Amino acid sequence: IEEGKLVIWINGDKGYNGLAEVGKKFEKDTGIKVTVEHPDKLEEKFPQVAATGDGPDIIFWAHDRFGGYAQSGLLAEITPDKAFQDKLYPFTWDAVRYNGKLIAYPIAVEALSLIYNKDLLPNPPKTWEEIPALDKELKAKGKSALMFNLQEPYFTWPLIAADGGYAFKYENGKYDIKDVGVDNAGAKAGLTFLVDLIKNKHMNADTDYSIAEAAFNKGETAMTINGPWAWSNIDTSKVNYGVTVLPTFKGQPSKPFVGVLSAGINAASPNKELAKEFLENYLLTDEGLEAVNKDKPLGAVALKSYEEELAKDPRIAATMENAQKGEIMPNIPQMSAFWYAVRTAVINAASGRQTVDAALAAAQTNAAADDPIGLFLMRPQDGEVTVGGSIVFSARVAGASLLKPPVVKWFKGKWVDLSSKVGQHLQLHDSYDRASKVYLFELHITDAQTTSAGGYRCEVSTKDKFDSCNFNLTVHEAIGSGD
Ligand SMILES: OC[C@H]1O[C@H](O[C@H]2[C@H](O)[C@@H](O)[C@@H](O[C@H]3[C@H](O)[C@@H](O)[C@@H](O)O[C@@H]3CO)O[C@@H]2CO)[C@H](O)[C@@H](O)[C@@H]1O
Repeated sequence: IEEGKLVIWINGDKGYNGLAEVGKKFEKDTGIKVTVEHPDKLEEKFPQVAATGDGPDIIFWAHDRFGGYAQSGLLAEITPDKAFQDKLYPFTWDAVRYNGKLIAYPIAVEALSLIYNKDLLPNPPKTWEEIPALDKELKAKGKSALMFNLQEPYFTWPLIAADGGYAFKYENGKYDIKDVGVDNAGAKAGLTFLVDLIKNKHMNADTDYSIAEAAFNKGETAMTINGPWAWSNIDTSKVNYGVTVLPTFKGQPSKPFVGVLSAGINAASPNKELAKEFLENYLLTDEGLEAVNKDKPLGAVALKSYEEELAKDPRIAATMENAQKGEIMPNIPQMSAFWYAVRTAVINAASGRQTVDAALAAAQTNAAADDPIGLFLMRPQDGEVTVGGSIVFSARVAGASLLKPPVVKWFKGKWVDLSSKVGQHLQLHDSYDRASKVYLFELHITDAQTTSAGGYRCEVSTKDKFDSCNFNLTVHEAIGSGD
């Protein structure tokens, strides 16, 4: 009763209200309603929901996540005409290329900068090493020098990488997925410096994104480390801030990762054409990007015409100076393993639960680890459902032999093979996508009952290999059934 609908997911720190404004212009022109959501952990949830119908038509994230999604067949291939391709910077298209395919529309280039309060700190430090002394000075005055998010490795990486840390080695035109730079002398020096800041009480291991933002925006701390999306909240506050180059460490620049905010289209969306129309004709226009940017700044936008108009913004200039000193994020599937490993290391080293050496050595091994067997690309995860509701569990498997596909069997408990229970309340659905060479296997549980709850198993086999995983279903009583 709208003409149609598009569902968009974007992270909660981005300009979702501006994006909804572009959506309202789309609706008015087109009759198609646009809903912009920003669920928690959307980037982890997307693979599970992509092909169920609870998936978004469009997903926004930095480009690093998208190679993994593409390996799993989750993203529609983008094949633009030259006319449109030429409107965006080739650099931004490069970020969304995976094994010869464009897998998203690039939106904007982001990097972290040093953001400082000019009334507490007219001249911000040039080196990380000066920060302890600055903080002693500010503490005597009831403030602190620096607060930033210590829970996400994105924010600590620039210091870790400064003297020699790296994610994956790049050479002869490709990333070496096995060659990781997490436990070298450089990374250890950077993480040790961070840990010592915390030991010396210049920072607190528990500081997260909200805490640091509140502290900076209320004038409690002289500096923070953040990206373009944060500037508009600071504008609302009383703070006179600058945006500048990150401090050096051991004489070397901090090396922030460069992220390209990108918009991928769900391969399972029935609305791919509408999604492209929205993205090309509404969002990636001067007027569209202005709406989003005015909500939460995007950085250096991919659209040449508008990037040129904003380039005079000194905040954007500083963003790009930091970006030039840093490294572009890889988009390889292994980046997930890298990020999870480094997150663990920083949190454990910062809190004192592990030594820096132990944290980084473990993270080095974990970031490079492979799936031993190499069948599952995506495993079904624990689920919850209300009594009478429906739930879909999914597995994705990498195809290999053309002649002998992988075969999946689903079980409840030790031995009940669910193909023997297909009926009114259970379905099994298989498909293959030759574009991605990915097999999708689904188990559908409908009219869920208390008895449906418990442990299940998904077994995948080929002529010579086998793997299996377990997952749990929790069945909740409906609200209003009691009392
Ligand atoms: O820490 C665990 C975490 O690792 C992974 O997230 C990384 C992102 O994929 C990556 O893009 C980057 O995220 C930052 C955005 O680019 C930026 O625009 C912004 O919103 O801040 C984000 C950092 O909070 O960095 C992280 C790691 O910090 C992964 O894909 C997640 O599932 C995950 O929970």
